[PDB]
Parts: sequence; C-alpha cells; structure tokens
Amino acid sequence: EWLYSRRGVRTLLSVQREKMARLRYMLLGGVRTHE
Amino acid sequence: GPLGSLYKVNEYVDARDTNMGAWFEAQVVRVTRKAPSRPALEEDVIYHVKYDDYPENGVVQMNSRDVRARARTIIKWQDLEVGQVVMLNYNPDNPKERGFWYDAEISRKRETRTARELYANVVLGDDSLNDCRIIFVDEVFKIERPGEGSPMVDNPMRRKSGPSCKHCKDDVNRLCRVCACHLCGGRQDPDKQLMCDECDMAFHIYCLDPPLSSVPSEDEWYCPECR
Ligand SMILES: [Zn+2]
Ligand SMILES: [Zn+2]
Ligand SMILES: [Zn+2]
Repeated sequence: EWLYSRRGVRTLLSVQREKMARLRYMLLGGVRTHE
Repeated sequence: GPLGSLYKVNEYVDARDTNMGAWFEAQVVRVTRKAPSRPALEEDVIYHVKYDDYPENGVVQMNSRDVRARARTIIKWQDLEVGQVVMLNYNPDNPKERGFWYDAEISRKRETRTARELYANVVLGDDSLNDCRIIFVDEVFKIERPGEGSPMVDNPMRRKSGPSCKHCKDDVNRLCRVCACHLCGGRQDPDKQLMCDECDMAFHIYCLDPPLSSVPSEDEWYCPECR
C-alpha cells in the first residue's frame, strides 16, 4: 500500500486532489504503484 | 510500417483506470511501438500519459484501448435515449453524490411534470452495476468516435469530479467561502490558496493582510483567526 502526501504547506489544489485520490484509491479499488 | 497512432503527443485525452473503471483527464507525452506478443503478434501502440489530477503518478504507460479523445460534447436531456452508450458521472461509494466518470448504457428514461429520472448500467473495473440512478442527467457526455472531430490541443472542456460542496454544488459561477477562498469566495489560483492547519479553510495569498507574494516555505500554516 502506497500513500502520497505533498510536503510543506497545504494548498486548495493539493486538498482537492487528495479528496479525489481518497475516493479513487482508498474507497473504489484503484491501486497506487510506486518505485 | 511507420507509427500512425490515433492520438498524438500533447493531445488532451481521457485515460481509463483498469482497476476501478473510471476515465480520467490526461495528456499524451509519448507514443511508442508495442512489441507484438504471441500468438497473434498484433501491432499496437503504448500511450505515455500524465494525469491532470494525479501528477505524483508521473508518466504512466497505457494500453491503447484505455485512451481516447477527451470528452467535449454534452448530450442534452431531450436527446438522451435508452441504448445509448455514454460517459456519465456516478459515485459507487455514495450513489446520491458526485463521483467519477464511467462508461454506461442508458437503460431507462422517465419524465413527469415534477421529476426527470435516468437509469444506466455503469461499467466499473471488472463488472457492471445495472439500473443505477444517475443524478447528473445534464452532464452526460458523448463518447468521441476515433478520427471524428478535431483533436483537443488547447481550451479543454472542464468536468467536475468527486463529492461536491453542499453550499455551492461546485457551481463554477458561484463564489463560496466554505470550499474556496474564505475571504473572497473565489475559485481561481487554487495552487495559491493556503489551507489553515486548524480550521482547514482556504485563503488566496493575495487576499491575506499583509498579502504574500508566494506560498510560504514552512512545515505548517495557520490563518489570521487561528493564530
Ligand atoms: Zn462550496
Ligand atoms: Zn480570495
Ligand atoms: Zn484558520
């Protein structure tokens, strides 16, 4: 399981994207890859 | 023979997530020749795309069947008909709320003097959901047929995704101090609106007093009221 979190001060855009990412990857069955 | 892909470098596309079935806004960064595989040895291309809302995923290699021209044409309510295969908004986690963009076959349409009802069979990752009640009946997109129309290379058609703010319904022509700038209510420059680590409200750097010329380089940030 991979979890992305943009460092530093949070922006509206980063939070808008986090909410979409939560739905996609934590609730609906999307799979984060990372290497 | 020379590569002659349907979609070109820099073209605006939709790219499908094969795990959960949704179509996401992306841009083509490269087109490469796919090594034919046994037994049929069909020729194909791989699209390398970058996703608008998932830049942290970097450049992602896509099967050609999972890329198409960015949706741009809305099928108005009166033109919708049973049997049409369209791209529409649905949220399997919360069907009464906005979610993501999926292929769907319209399966029923009803209209009374008080209500408009649309049902569709929504295609997810590995299965379908039959007879989903579709909330966003005025945001049903035609699926572009390959070759028809011009490539979208600028001036992209914007879609809303994810659950919407209950104050403003994410209406781009409305201000909202709850989900956008707490001071002016404006949606513009979301990359330059700071989020208070206490109250979680948004603030344009240029609406603060004193205004800030850029996003601060700190671990955290708190608004005037929470300081
Ligand atoms: Zn709002
Ligand atoms: Zn503002
Ligand atoms: Zn605050």
